[PDB]
Amino acid sequence: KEDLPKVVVQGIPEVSRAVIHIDEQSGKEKYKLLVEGDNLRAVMATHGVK
Amino acid sequence: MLLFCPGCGNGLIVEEGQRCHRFACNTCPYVHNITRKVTNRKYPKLKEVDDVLGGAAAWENVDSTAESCPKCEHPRAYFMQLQTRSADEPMTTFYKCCNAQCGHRWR
Amino acid sequence: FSIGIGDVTPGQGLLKAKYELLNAGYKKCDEYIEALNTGKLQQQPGCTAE
Amino acid sequence: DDEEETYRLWKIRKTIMQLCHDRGYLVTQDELDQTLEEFKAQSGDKPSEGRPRRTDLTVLVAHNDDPTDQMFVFFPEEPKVGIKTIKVYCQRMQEENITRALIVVQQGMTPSAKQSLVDMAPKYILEQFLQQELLINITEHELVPEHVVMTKEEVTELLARYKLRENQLPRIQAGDPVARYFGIKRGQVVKIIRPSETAGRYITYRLVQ
Ligand SMILES: [Zn+2]
Ligand SMILES: [Zn+2]
Repeated sequence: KEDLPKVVVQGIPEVSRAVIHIDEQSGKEKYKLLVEGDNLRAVMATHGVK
Repeated sequence: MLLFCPGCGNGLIVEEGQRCHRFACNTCPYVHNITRKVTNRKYPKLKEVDDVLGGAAAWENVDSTAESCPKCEHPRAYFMQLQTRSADEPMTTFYKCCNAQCGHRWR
Repeated sequence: FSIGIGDVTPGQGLLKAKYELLNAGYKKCDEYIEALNTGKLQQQPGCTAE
Repeated sequence: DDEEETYRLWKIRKTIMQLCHDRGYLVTQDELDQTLEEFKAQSGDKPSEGRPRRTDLTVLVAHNDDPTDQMFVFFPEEPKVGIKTIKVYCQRMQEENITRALIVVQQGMTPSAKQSLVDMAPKYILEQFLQQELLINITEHELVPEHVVMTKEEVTELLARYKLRENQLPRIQAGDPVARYFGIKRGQVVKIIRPSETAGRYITYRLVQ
């Protein structure tokens, strides 16, 4: 009971916090991801990320 | 849930009995069999947030409006005033003029 | 080229505008305090209510 | 599953074939421009697709240098490639007379298997690539400049114009991701074209050591 809620079920363990930043460009508003992690390989390897 | 024995007030654990699992104490032979369901929930905190930010409406939580910037000289502005300088007695300005997404950032 | 006490004194209209702005700001701050303490206050995205 | 796995396989295959194209080996334009629908037509499900035997590639021969020289690509099914699979691939390449092989691991490799792959045979050159890194092409990245392998005469004329030696050139580790991407041997010099802020390009050189 103590160690079960602290198990990973989806995502990268090195990733701690990720936020969705937006850009107010007049041409088009685009969305980027600001991740407070230390695993760039996993970030660039995930699906849906350029 | 933490349960205690009436005999000595020690902690009760769960142990498999000859006919049914029961609460037992490690010091006294006092036991208590289980008849029906006994549950103990915790209800952890759910991440109800969505983490959306960067909106121009929320970004324009600034004072300076309708000023004259030294770059394009347009009303819109976003000023920051800093006083954390003892070697430089005057204060410090940081202007952010952005309506057509110019991105002006200087001192 | 000299500076005197009269070079930094405020004007009548300046004092009137200052009084009006202080009153308006105090009223808006009281409204925000009452909205947060009693009822629901519009939470800015990316931060808490306080 | 059955949706992300096939996409990962298709993207890894595309990255591997682009890597082989960058090294100057025979690849057709059809394999260059291969959409996900073509891979689905090849295999649209995970059980229908075979990682160890269906995804293998052997048409890689140097169209510029030699059709006899041949490269092989392996996709082991197990996450941790054991030394048994390594020896099987080694004997297969011995029977097929192929001295250049690449392996795409899934999750890792045993230390004994790593040491063996390091010193299995001086004539057989085998490279290792994690499937996680192969999900994106390093060359297509905007931060990574363009790297071109130089020949012996080019390095010679460079050292003649600059009046330098090989050890005086800037170094770059053999374990560099770009070095493994191009499969550069120790002692070669590669030219790098850094994109400047202006329209010009900065030309530099690095010795693989
Ligand atoms: Zn007791
Ligand atoms: Zn302006």
